[PDB]
This record gives sequence, C-alpha cells and structure tokens, in this order.
Amino acid sequence: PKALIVYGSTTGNTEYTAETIARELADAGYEVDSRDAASVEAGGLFEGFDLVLLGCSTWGDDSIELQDDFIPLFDSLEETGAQGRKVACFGCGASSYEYFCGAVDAIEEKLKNLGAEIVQDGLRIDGDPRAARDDIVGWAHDVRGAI
Ligand SMILES: Cc1cc2nc3c(=O)[nH]c(=O)nc-3n(C[C@H](O)[C@H](O)[C@H](O)COP(=O)(O)O)c2cc1C
Repeated sequence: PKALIVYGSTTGNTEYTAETIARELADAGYEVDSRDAASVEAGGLFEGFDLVLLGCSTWGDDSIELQDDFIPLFDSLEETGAQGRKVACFGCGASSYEYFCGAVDAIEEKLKNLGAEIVQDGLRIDGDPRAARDDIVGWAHDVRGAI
C-alpha cells in the first residue's frame, strides 16, 4: 500500500512520532510519503494514497489551536480528496491541558464530516513521544491490520 503521512510539529515531537510511524510502515513493505504540513499544498494531496495519516500537536489553553503549519491544510482539507479515503490521526499533547490532543479531535471530526474512512482511533501522545515508542509502533501496527 502507499501511505502518505503529513505532520504539523512545533517542537519536533509530532515529527518524531511521524518518523516512528513511517519506519514501522516502511518495514512492513508499504511505500511511505512522510511530509511536513508546511511543505504541502492541500489540492488533491491525498490522491493516489491508500492510507493517509495526519499528525498534529495541540496548542491553546481554553481553545483548541492546531499546530501552526497544519492550519492551512486543515482549512483546505475539503480539497485533499478525503472522501472515501482510509485515514487515521495522531498527535502530541499534554494531559494537564483542558483539551488533551484536542487537535486530533478537531481533525478527526473534520475528516468524518468530509466522508473520510477513519480506520483506527486517534493516537494521543502525552509528553515526550520517545517515552511512548511502544504505543506509536503498536498503533502503526494496528493501522496496517485495519486497512
Ligand atoms: C502554550 C502551550 C499550549 C498547549 N496547549 C495544549 C493543549 O491545549 N492540549 C494538549 O494536549 N497539549 C497542549 N500543549 C502541549 C503540546 O501539544 C506538546 O508540548 C507537544 O508535545 C508538542 O508537540 P510538537 O513538538 O509536534 O508541536 C500545549 C503546549 C504549550 C506550550
């Protein structure tokens, strides 16, 4: 299968997460395209992908704010070709915040609204993602099993 991974990461945690996931899928034989949301154009971005994994860190305090680089893609998510697309979301956050990984929640709801096929529940990482490598690898393993 061909998987596209697009991540928004301010301090590199969601980015580490996306590389962990990319490696897990590549090891299994998938063709993987892992791109920073900052370098992507939304227009037909998901076309030709069997699977699309969207990663985004959560910002804000009393409001969910999406990682800055992910914002333009989320704002134009309806142009990506998500309808019928197998997708899944992951992201880094902090459980002490009101909306822990609320960015995963917002993106998943938009994907749902665009007719995307959410193959697995979102991966929500609390704190340093390197300390949750087992969960990341496990979630990537489950997503492959799920498509
Ligand atoms: C000012 C500020 C606001 C934050 N807001 C949230 C939040 O609302 N929910 C959450 O789960 N984490 C929140 N975080 C935690 C970050 O999402 C977390 O540090 C994450 O690991 C950063 O991932 P990144 O390096 O891929 O951008 C916040 C962090 C800061 C510093």
